[PDB]
Amino acid sequence: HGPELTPAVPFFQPYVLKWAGVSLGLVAFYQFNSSYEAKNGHTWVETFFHPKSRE
Amino acid sequence: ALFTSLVGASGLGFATKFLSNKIRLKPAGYYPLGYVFSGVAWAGLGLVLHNVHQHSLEVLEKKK
Amino acid sequence: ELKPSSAIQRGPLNKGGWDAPHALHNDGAIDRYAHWRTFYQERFKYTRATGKSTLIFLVAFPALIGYVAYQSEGLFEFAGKRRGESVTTR
Amino acid sequence: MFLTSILLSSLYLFNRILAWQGNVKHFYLFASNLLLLFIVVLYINFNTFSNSFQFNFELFNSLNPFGLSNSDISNGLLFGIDGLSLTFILLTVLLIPLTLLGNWYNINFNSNLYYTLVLAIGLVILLNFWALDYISFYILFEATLPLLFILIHIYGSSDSERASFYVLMFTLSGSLFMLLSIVVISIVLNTTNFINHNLFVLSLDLQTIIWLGLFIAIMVKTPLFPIHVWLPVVHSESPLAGSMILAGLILKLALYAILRLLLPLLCEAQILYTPMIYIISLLTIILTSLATLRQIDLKVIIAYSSISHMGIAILGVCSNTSLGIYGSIVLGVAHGFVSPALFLIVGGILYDRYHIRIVNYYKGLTTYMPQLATYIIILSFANIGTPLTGNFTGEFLSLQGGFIRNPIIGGISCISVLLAAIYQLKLTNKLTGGISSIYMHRTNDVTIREKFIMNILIISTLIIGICPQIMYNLLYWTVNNYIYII
Ligand SMILES: CCCCCCCCCCCCCCCCCC(=O)OC[C@H](COP(=O)(O)OCCN)OC(=O)CCCCCCCCCCCCCCCCC
Repeated sequence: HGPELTPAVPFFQPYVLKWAGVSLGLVAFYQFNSSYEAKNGHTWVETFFHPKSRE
Repeated sequence: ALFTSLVGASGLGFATKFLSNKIRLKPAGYYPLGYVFSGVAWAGLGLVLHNVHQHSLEVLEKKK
Repeated sequence: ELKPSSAIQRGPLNKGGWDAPHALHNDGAIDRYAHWRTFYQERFKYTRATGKSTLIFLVAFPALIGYVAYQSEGLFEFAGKRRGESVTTR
Repeated sequence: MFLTSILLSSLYLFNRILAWQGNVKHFYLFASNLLLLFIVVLYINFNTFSNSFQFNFELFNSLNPFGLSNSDISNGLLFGIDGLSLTFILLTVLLIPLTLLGNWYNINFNSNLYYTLVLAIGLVILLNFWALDYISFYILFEATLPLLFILIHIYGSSDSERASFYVLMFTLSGSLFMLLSIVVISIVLNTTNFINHNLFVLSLDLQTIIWLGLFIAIMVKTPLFPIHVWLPVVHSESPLAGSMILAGLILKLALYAILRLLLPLLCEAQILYTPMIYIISLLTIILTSLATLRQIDLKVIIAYSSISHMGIAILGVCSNTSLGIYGSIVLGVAHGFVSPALFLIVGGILYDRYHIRIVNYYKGLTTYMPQLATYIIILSFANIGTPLTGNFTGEFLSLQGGFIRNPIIGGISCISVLLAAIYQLKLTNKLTGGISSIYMHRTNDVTIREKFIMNILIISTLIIGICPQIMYNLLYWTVNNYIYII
């Protein structure tokens, strides 16, 4: 009746931490930039965009 | 510009001394004054070819 | 009296590294099978079967695609459409 | 004086890392990785609102042979980008540290030679996409071939003599006719240039017979039907890096060159002569994707897979329609991801473990390598053209663009979804299933670097497959720059 247990395993293995950290960081970054519709009127990283004028 | 046209021909000279060391199975810096000799020689070739091109351009300018 | 010099001391060439143990038992039949299949072109000859395949796939099949592609060139114009309107151009 | 001082410092740093450290695997990685940090900052300052070429420089001008030049008379070698030219640079630069990584724990004999050759034939195909003359495009279109010859001949697996001769011979033999057609339009126009040649028309009798010299030159490079003799038998004996950089980068170059060279000055010579391109592209899709079925070798199958997708792609370019151009570009950027991952699977991992590439030894890969059989399946099902992978977006739009131009050839060419499923899934279920083989001792699991490569080449397909619009900001001028439907 015993399901014959296997050795103990941690939850937060390194790929859990790496993949979830980068995914949630990119989601938080997207919401952080979408929060500047009324605070500045344009996104934050658009301030780093400096191409030359077409003329 | 004259200066980069000297530095590039001097770099060709450093490449001549380097490759001539490496055919003789020597190390890279074997006779490290020989780099100065080859750099001055090939830079003088750059002087010559630079001045010939200058004078040729001026001859073309005088035809108008 | 013409010998390369006494001043050489030339030695053997190693590739260097670790002798990895054999993870594969090679099968002589499969090896000579594959060596026969990859170098198949050195022993290929023209027979009736070879000529039939070469007649179809090199000559007749590009000519059939050529007939279909150069005849039906600007016929169809299926962009909008209606009922009763011309579906082709010619 | 300043940029000379940077070079005199960097060559000294290179010298001292040569002196103390033995390999320059680390400094080649550092340099090829900094190329990303450079080209992404070039992407930031890229103005997308202009069709214009943004970053222009002439090398080897008369008044200044060793460096930059600002004169009113230009006979050097022009260089620049827009859009089109830039997506393939971004394809390139995020792949060359992966081939430079790809043979890390492998080489063991003259490693300094090998990584120099691999990095050099990557930098030459960067400057391929920077180039702007017909000659400056052409003088780096074959600066690859020497180093490719020597990278196949030394470091090739076995019977690498013949493969090295083929990668010189076939490419050169098709390339000399490109040289002919470049010479003819450099003595007619007196301009080698990628900026002005929209303006210059030619007689249809002239424009007719210089399109031949470029078309049977790209017939060799993207191997179409009287060619592709050489493609599988240069793959099957190549090393690992020179197979990834071949199939991910050298093939998409002629996809770029049919856009850059042919379509905007051969405008009237193509519409007479597209239904030869449809013949040749269809019977590479029908024929070369059908000879895949009977293949004993395992790298040769992924070679002919590359042929079949590049034959789909050039009936999207030659559509003279607006969806096919963008579809062929997204094919070129997604096949260059999914395909070198497959070469890491075939001659990358499995040839490092068992050193023989016959298919007949290889079954039952699941029972001792589960987390390789996953990379077999998701990467195969990415090659077939399951949606959400970026290969289907390209296959779909290119079959649609080739359906506009001639619908019967598009209806026949639509069968490629089937024909690309057949051999790939036949290979996948031979490798994945069955009892673990007799011939095969159990070797290691797929290691940290051969996962780090793979997940990059899988996420970079999935992002394009979920949003193909992440690069519409570049390409929306070049969707228009090549249409001649008046
Ligand atoms: C085989 C024969 C073929 C020809 C010989 C091979 C080429 C030799 C290398 C020369 C070409 C690249 C290096 C020099 C040009 C770029 C760097 C530079 O100094 O110019 C800046 C560049 C363009 O100049 P510009 O925008 O007008 O600003 C200058 C204002 N005075 O602004 C930019 O936009 C930067 C563009 C840089 C990207 C260049 C392509 C990246 C690949 C670099 C490969 C370099 C290989 C060097 C190998 C080193 C080995 C020791």
